[PDB]
Amino acid sequence: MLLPWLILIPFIGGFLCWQTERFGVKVPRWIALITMGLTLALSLQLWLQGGYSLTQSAGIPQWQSEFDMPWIPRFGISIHLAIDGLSLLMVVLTGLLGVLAVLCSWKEIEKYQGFFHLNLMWILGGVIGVFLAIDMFLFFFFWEMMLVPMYFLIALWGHKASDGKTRITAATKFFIYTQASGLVMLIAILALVFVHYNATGVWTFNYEELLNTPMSSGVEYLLMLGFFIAFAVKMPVVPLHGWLPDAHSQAPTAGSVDLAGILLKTAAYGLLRFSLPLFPNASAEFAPIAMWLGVIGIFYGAWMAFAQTDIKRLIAYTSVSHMGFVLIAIYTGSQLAYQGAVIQMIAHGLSAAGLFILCGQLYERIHTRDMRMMGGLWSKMKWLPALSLFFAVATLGMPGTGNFVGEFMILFGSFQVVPVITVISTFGLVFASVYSLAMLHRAYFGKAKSQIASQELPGMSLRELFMILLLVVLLVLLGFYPQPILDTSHSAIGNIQQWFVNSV
Amino acid sequence: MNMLALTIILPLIGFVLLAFSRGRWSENVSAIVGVGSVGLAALVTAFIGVDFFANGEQTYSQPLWTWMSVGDFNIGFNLVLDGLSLTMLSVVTGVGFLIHMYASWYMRGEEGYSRFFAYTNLFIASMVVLVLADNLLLMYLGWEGVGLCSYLLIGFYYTDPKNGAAAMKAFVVTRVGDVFLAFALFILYNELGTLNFREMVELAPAHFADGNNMLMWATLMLLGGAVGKSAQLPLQTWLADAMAGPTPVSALIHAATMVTAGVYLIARTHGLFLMTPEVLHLVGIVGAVTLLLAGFAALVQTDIKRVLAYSTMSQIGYMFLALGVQAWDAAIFHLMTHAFFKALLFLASGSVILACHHEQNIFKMGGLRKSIPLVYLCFLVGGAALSALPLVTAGFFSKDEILAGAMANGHINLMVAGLVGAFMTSLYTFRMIFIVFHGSLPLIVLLILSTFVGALIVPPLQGVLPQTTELAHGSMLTLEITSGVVAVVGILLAAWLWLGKRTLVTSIANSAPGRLLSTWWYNAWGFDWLYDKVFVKPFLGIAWLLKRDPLNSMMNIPAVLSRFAGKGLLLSENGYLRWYVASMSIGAVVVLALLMVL
Ligand SMILES: CCCCCCCCCCCCCCCCCC(=O)OC[C@H](COP(=O)(O)OCCN)OC(=O)CCCCCCCCCCCCCCCCC
Ligand SMILES: CCCCCCCCCCCCCCCCCC(=O)OC[C@H](COP(=O)(O)OCCN)OC(=O)CCCCCCCCCCCCCCCCC
Repeated sequence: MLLPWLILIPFIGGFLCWQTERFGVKVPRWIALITMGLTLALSLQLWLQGGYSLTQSAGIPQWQSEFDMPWIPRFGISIHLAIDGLSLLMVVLTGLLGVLAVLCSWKEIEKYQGFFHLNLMWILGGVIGVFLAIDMFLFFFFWEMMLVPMYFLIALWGHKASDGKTRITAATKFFIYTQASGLVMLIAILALVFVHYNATGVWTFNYEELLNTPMSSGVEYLLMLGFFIAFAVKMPVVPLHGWLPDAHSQAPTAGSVDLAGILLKTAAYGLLRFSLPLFPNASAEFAPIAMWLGVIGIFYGAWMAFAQTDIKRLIAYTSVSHMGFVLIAIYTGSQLAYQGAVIQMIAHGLSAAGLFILCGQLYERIHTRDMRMMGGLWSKMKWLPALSLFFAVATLGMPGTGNFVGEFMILFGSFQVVPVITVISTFGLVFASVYSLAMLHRAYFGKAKSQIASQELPGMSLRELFMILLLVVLLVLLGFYPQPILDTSHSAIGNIQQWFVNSV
Repeated sequence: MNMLALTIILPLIGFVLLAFSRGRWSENVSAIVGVGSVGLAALVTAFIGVDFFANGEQTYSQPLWTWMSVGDFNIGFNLVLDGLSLTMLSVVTGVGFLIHMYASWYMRGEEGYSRFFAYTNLFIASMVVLVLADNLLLMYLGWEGVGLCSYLLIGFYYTDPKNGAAAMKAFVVTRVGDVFLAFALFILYNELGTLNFREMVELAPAHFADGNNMLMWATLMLLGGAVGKSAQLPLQTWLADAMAGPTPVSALIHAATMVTAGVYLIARTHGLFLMTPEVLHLVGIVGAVTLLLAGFAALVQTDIKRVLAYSTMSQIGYMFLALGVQAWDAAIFHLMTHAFFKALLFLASGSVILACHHEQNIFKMGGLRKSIPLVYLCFLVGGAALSALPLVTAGFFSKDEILAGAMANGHINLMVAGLVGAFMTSLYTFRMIFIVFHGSLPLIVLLILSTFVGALIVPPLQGVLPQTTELAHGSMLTLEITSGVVAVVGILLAAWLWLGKRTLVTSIANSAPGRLLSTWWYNAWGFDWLYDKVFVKPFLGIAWLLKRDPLNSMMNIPAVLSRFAGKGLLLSENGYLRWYVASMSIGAVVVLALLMVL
């Protein structure tokens, strides 16, 4: 019953940031902090109240807390929310990254910050609704309604050093990609609903009703193909990945849009929740293609990330490679691989959040992002080079950080299922270390290659240092003690895996 | 002895304090924090050894918590302590304490002092984790921490780019070896279902009865990880390059931490290699080839640090030869003694570099035996221990045990390769001694430990590693006499060429085959060239070819098609009315024809 409020209080908070903007320029940031603190507090309350550690697996469906309201009764469409361990973990991560995004844009005294904050929490409420909703039309509605504030923020509030045409082009490319993939997902959803109506005779858009749908082979393959095309653009999966570095590079220079918008990957949650249980046989047949797409994504993203002269573009390609690892993890049908996938998504979100925040602050210090114009920056700032060294160490899969735990349980489950893809992915981890070292050496080590890197730069303030140290502590605790996270998602992942491997 | 985790906690606390100090502390207080952390770790290690020998020499287990638990996959954060672990922990803590206080003397007046001590504290903590790991995953955590600290300490002077290139190359080859180690971990968990060493030993013969191929793959992958970490064939190409960093980090890497990890990995997993004897013989062959290659590479070298690099690689190959001839006690004894004399030689080489205004070319400096006598004496005893000088050093006893274990098990070729390597190492070490030197508390302690006093210390390996088969006493004496004669003949022959004015050296060195062999062995037998031209250059070529993002343009093709089609269709809207009526007539004809054909 707290889930409708969990979606709503970001929207009410964004409306309050827009409305209380007339009270002063410095007011809506405080309102946004209060409402994201409240959203994170309710997510943690659901974590402490759900009892996720001692929960068994009763089969799909098994929701810890659900909500029903009729929305379009003509089609049997409901505002239908449901939370379990995986959804709760992603909602907590959403609240954390939303708090970090609000804190990261604290130094803006611009004239129209109210609409910036309104679009930010519209994005946050949309992605929270994607995680919570299981009704197909409502899930699709959140999936495409979180898209408009992303476009507006990238186009209007984006990177000030670039022209308006480049920001407009990047935003339009991202919007066209994501909304066309939403449209083909809607085609798959509609065809699934019509197949269920022809089988039974009742208008159901509900996720639990669509599971017991008899489909011939070939139709289910096409529905799975539409779902995978949507979740492949949104992952990203190559070659459907060109929107990601363009949207990251022309994002706002504070860095809040990267954390709130794209750094929570709804596509892998959609694959775990919708692509695998609704289409078990089609996904089992598609597993070689998806796993080889993951291999190509890992190596392609590494080869991009080594060859980028832009640090933000580099981190975007790190995201491409890590989500290629997650894509390999999804299509194995293993308990250990799925749990490693969950750990890898959480750790990648935290590590890329730290990397994006530190890159934004580096750009604020030095007023450039080209990696050929900077060097020897370890002796020029106080805290930023060491923290970026820690996060670049985290992103290459280092023990003591959750990335190693997630990637290694992914590889253990995969090698239990397929060995060759596992060994090629481990060489992809070698490539990941290569690009992380290249970024570190071309960014902070060496001699000064320009004049802006030859002078002493001001240090980071207390707020940004506190949030970066919070991310560091969270990554260390995830790496050294991931057991509460594994026990939180043990029931839902087990239900999904049992549904996937028991129907084939 | 309940303070086993303190040897991890105290270096971690020292690293955290020195990292968050950010150099604002003075040199005295930061040095006190770092070397006091390592010294307290060493004192806790001494107490652990005392209560280990006061409890009947029994393996102890301290399970701190559970790392991860996904169904059957149960991996725990448990520490273990046996004679091998006690020996490794003792040598790591003691040699690290000596190197740490010598670095406290050495790094004075240098930027990154607190950063240096934090990185070395993290190095010590990660290696204590490595040697006190109950399972392969915590061992992999210590492995990765040791590799990261090696990367962070080799490129310590970040301003000069060749330090950074050396650190990056070392991290890349170690990550490749650790990916091979990860392959071993995946195979072992897939077959046996556990990563704990003891349970793997128990359930290995029960599971691999009718099939013994995946076990051979797992042991081969373990050997690949070991040769990646210990700089052996074929992943030895980072050592001499990665001595671009400061001296105490080099002493820590080559004496105790970086190169002995693979030896400890092979020794700890001795049962799995014992049930796959072909892989063990491959370990011995790899060690023999690497020690001979390292000797021939250290022949023609002109830098003292690279000479010590290939000497370290030669003794690591000696240890791998000992492990391949089922001589485990000899291997660990050689590990401890090599740690002692190589730490002494590296610290004295750093003293030489500081005394000779940061000059590293051995041919520039000469007649240094009378400028400073104490460092010359330490270098003499370190070379004598490294050359296996009989009856007074510890390296002689270590190599004698290694070759006795090689001969007693029927490996005549490996024993011959060991004798050639002993001749080789005596020759190049006293070549370097005579080129450099002719033409205080850690140093004293390591000088004492470099002699037979260090040979008096025996590791408590009874009950953990299997006993080496005893050689006959007459053949044992024959082997000892042959090894001593070989070392003495090599030392006298090196004195014949290099102590006097060089006649035969320049006669064959300036010849075209001689110059060809010298240039071949100077570049480590052309392995860096092969790895640059086989693995690095295609990587840069593919990166440069792909930097335009060809898949992005492939998916941007239909946008270009849509733009072209729209611009083509907009030409039909010319604005003429008669054309509009003609187009209406054309459409009427088209729809009528389509209705008639169906
Ligand atoms: C897995 C493959 C099969 C399934 C595919 C399912 C569909 C979803 C996933 C694929 C989406 C592909 C989108 C490609 C276009 C992305 C946007 C883009 O590149 O825009 C570039 C450009 C606007 O940028 P700008 O430089 O400002 O304009 C030029 C100035 N005249 O744009 C323009 O100038 C015009 C843009 C027009 C609208 C975009 C083109 C859409 C054409 C239909 C594509 C349908 C999918 C076809 C199959 C995949 C591609 C082979
Ligand atoms: C199982 C036991 C362990 C076994 C081995 C485990 C190995 C894996 C874990 C690796 C952890 C990260 C290692 C790399 C850290 C790199 C950063 C660093 O050391 O920076 C040094 C820097 C001080 O350098 P300095 O040159 O003096 O700076 C002056 C100008 N800035 O420092 C600074 O500027 C300030 C500090 C920067 C960040 C330091 C590292 C932070 C992460 C670890 C501590 C987290 C907090 C402790 C609590 C965790 C939760 C309980």
